Amino acid sequence: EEWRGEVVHLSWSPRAFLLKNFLSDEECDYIVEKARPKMVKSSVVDNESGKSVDSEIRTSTGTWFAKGEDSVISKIEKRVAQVTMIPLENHEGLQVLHYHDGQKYEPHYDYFHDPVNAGPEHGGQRVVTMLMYLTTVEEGGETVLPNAEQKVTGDGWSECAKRGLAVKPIKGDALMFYSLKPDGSNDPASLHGSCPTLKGDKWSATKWIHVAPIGG
Ligand SMILES: O=C(O)c1ccnc(C(=O)O)c1
Ligand SMILES: [Zn+2]
Ligand SMILES: [Zn+2]
Repeated sequence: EEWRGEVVHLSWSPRAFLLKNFLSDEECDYIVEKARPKMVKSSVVDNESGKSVDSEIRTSTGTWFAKGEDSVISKIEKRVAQVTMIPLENHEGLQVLHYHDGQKYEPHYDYFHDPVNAGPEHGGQRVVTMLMYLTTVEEGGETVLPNAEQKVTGDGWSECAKRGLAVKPIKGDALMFYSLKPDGSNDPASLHGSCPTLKGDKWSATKWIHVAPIGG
């Protein structure tokens, strides 16, 4: 339910907020261990040939959990609803990803479902995304926002990260960022990616949250 913790304001363009210690270590491990045997390489069906091929855009492995999948996930899902102030009926289920060994997600918008996403196709417009880091990544793996106002600088950031505002994955933290402005218009500043993971293993769980109930 209701969560009490440190929020770091990252940006107004796009609106981005870092929720410190949003998940416990135990919850992070639970999701990773539940997801692990289910992970498959990110793939899309190539239109021309009509064949399944590895995505060149999201090169992680991936899976999904249904909203309300089980009790432990359900609890987190209610917490996500509380901090975003948007009811559960508008939330997709968890998208779990694992990147390592150079794997990335090229910058894109979360405005709509993408064929690369594991799980069902949900029509509808996302307003907000929550990205929950399930592991701490030693090198690379930053979530980068290239159209943000203030780029990150200095040693300790991957070259990819220095192309925008960037967030280092730290176990238990969650990045909340808005794809739409408060008036429902698109925010082009919400372009975001996952910089290649260079050392370690990046596990993340994404919650995509719509302006209106999913389906139903
Ligand atoms: O894992 C990430 O950092 C990331 C970056 C951009 N997009 C997503 C997503 O799942 O939408 C996840
Ligand atoms: Zn995204
Ligand atoms: Zn690995």
